[PDB]
Order: sequence, then C-alpha cells, then structure tokens
Amino acid sequence: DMYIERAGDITWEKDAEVTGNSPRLDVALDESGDFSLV
Amino acid sequence: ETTDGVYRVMTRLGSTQVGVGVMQEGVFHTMWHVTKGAALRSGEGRLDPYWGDVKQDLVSYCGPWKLDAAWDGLSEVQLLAVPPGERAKNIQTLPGIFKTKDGDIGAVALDYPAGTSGSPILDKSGRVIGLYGNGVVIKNGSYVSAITQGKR
Repeated sequence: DMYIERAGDITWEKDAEVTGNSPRLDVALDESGDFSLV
Repeated sequence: ETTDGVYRVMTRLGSTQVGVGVMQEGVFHTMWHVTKGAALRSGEGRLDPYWGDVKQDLVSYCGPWKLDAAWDGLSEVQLLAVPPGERAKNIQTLPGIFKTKDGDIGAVALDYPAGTSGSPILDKSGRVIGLYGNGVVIKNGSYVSAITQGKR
C-alpha cells in the first residue's frame, strides 16, 4: 500500500541553478505511453 | 493531508520513493507509471483514483485534473526536482522540443533518479505546466523528459 508525504510548496525561485540544454528531437509515442526516438 | 504542494510517493525492501506528485485544489496529480492507478494513503488516509490515462501517463486522485497552465514556448522553466531522500531543489532550464505528429511538446534535459519522476515543472508564476519523468534516452545515454500536461 503506497503512501504520500509532503515535500514542500510550489513556488518559483529567483536565484536558481540553471543547467541543461534545449534539444530538438523527433519522437514517436506508442500506445503504451512510452516515447521512442524515431 | 490535502494542502497544496509537492508530495513524495513512497512504498514499503525498506521505504522506497517510487515517484512524486502534486496536490492542488484537493486533487493529487502524478504519473500513471508511478502508482499504476493504485490507491494512495495520506495519513489515515486513503486517496482513490478518479481519472487516468496510460497514453498521457497521468492520473488524478480525489478529483479531475486541475493543472491547466502550459509552456509559453519562449521563457525558461523551473523543475522542482524532489529526488529520493533529497530536499526539493528548483532547477531552472530552457526546455527542448519533442516533435510528434500530434504537434510539439516541451521537454527538459535534466537527469534525476527514476524516483524523481512526477515532479512538477513550473512557469515564472509558479503554475504547474506539466510533470517530469516521461521521456527518452538519447544517443549519448542521458535522459530527456517531456513536459507532460493534462486537460482541466
């Protein structure tokens, strides 16, 4: 039996670490809700 | 507990975090593969599934999907990453694009353990524009999750 517990509020942060790129990808979604890379 | 905010989805080998969810307006939003539609406990304590969809990989408890905001396509977003056993950390990034035949959907190129999937993605007004945790593994081995949003 799963259970949930609080982890914090939903609020934007002004001075947050900025990491990660912006890749442009062609993707195909199967019927099972899983993405593939085509 | 039903106040708004982000919540960890746990299970008892030991207490393991299988995913992350968001509570808003009395409804618990998370991804389908996290709970597989099974009922959740919030104290004592029972959250029952209300709406779900495997293709969207989303599921709502105690009510319909309430998160309506979406990515504007230009400004940077913030992933409120809640990794297993680690304090919630806001990670700003500029999302990519997932080119499908039903259109384009935003995707963030941030890597976190599988227990982090279900964590919300925020716009500059703190509105949830989607959840993190459904994506692909690209040609290098890194993980890129789409900004999966439901319909209110």
